[PDB]
Amino acid sequence: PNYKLTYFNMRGRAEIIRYIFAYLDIQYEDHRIEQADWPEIKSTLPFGKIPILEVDGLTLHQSLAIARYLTKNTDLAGNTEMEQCHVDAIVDTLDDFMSCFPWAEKKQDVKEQMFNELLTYNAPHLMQDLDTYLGGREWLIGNSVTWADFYWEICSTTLLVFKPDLLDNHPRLVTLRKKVQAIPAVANWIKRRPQTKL
Amino acid sequence: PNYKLTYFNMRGRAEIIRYIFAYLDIQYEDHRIEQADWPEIKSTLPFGKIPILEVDGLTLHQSLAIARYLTKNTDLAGNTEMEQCHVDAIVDTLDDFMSCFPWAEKKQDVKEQMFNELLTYNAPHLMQDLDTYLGGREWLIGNSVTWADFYWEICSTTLLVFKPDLLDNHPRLVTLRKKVQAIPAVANWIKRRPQTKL
Ligand SMILES: N[C@@H](CCC(=O)N[C@@H](CS)C(=O)NCC(=O)O)C(=O)O
Ligand SMILES: N[C@@H](CCC(=O)N[C@@H](CS)C(=O)NCC(=O)O)C(=O)O
Ligand SMILES: O=[N+]([O-])c1ccc(-c2cc[nH]n2)cc1
Repeated sequence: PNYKLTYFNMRGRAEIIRYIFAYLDIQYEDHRIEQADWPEIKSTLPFGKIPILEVDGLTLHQSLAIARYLTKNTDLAGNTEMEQCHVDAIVDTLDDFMSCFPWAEKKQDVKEQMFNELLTYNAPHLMQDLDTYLGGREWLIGNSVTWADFYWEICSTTLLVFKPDLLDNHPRLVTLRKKVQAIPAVANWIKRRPQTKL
Repeated sequence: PNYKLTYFNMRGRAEIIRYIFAYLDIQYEDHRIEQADWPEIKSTLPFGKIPILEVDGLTLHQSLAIARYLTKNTDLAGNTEMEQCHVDAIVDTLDDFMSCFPWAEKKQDVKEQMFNELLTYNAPHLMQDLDTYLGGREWLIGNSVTWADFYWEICSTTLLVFKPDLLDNHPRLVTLRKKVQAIPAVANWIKRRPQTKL
């Protein structure tokens, strides 16, 4: 199929889709827009938000809805309906936390203060929950990589930009990040992707 | 399997799971806890949030992850891979909006203000988006009911508690709620369920 991904020049909410395409060896057009192109694109969209994915001309929206759709019938989704449930739940837990951050806050001091509170209290709590959920296992769910591990690596990459020592007491979570990054298709993608802060 | 759902005594985030059990005619224990006993149960949970669904000796978490699991390979899932994506995307759009509400805000004045703002300034646009998206179809996705229709009915019910006039300019959206409420299994549940505000 002919896939076209639209988002800003940023990892952000589209990166999970980008990892999935890379891993599954699926070709797509990685369309990145500048704000000036947005108002016009936005007006054409039923829900006015990005990312969107156009599949043979038909437009899909909601990044995680799209990610799940792409992993359909692949090992990345989870090996059973039960494992798929754990995969979806871990993804949701991570998304719930990332949504706490005031990404669009215009008062720089308020943004800094909120980021700091979230990274001092909430983040370490979640890291301990994640660390114990993973235990000494290889991947978050089951015995092979799933898009939940991808989402962990992606979310943590963003959190580390703001609190570099966040995983300093969580070597098992660091090890999970390294295992995802070392998957050849992922390693390749990380090397060639546009470099952006977020 | 033996199902035990744990949540507060309210529709809230567990209601979608309750409609799914009803529709699929699956018996389950509808466990509802009092606030005072929550801190104790929270301490034993891998991620400290509810609802949770215990299936056999397994605990599951994240309401939508559970809803997705229970509807997989049932007539409540989309009819094609792409329809499944649209089902997930409409649910996520509704969820994104409902999760913006500060349900756990202890400062009453701050809470009411945020509620009023979201209901007055944001809710009408979501209604516009959903109305346009539905167009003239019978259901949100495809030619038959999906759990996205259930979620729409559930979310709108709560929104109408706070803003009764929300659907005055959207008869097609009122018609959809009525269609969902007309489904025998759903009608039966709406009639017999504990009648709570939220
Ligand atoms: N949960 C949705 C969120 C969509 C969303 O909030 N997108 C943002 C960009 S990260 C957006 O388009 N907001 C700016 C705007 O629409 O004007 C998803 O993952 O796709
Ligand atoms: N995204 C999660 C949200 C779960 C959630 O935030 N539940 C609330 C109750 S509505 C909760 O457990 N909060 C009480 C607490 O965290 O102490 C889901 O859909 O299940
Ligand atoms: O009254 N509540 O406490 C409450 C909490 C959450 C929701 C919710 C979140 C996403 N969908 N529905 C609805 C009601």
